[PDB]
Amino acid sequence: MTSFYKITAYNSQALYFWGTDADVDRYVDWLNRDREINVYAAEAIPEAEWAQYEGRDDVLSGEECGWDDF
RNA sequence: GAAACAGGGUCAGCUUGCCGUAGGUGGCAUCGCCCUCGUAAAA
Repeated sequence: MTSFYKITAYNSQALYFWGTDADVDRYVDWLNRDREINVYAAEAIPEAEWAQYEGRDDVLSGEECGWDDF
């Protein structure tokens, strides 16, 4: 169920993420700690496209440390 | 080392007596005084 997750907000730097759906939801929450507006939203990247964002260093992973940023 | 948004908006509002009062008073001779004078003018 781990997926490459795109994180978007109106006119905001896209943030690509990899992990579980619960993972991405928690990362969305962390991005939305302060954003009363422009709340980052999670989007599931279609499977075929995954290899593309794969490699891109701008992705957080469902590894242990992918959650120490709090 | 081309193309590239800071953006799409968001009541400072809602409302609040400067008031209740508070002698300018009590009061204090304008005085005490002083010659319009001495004077020249019936052409």
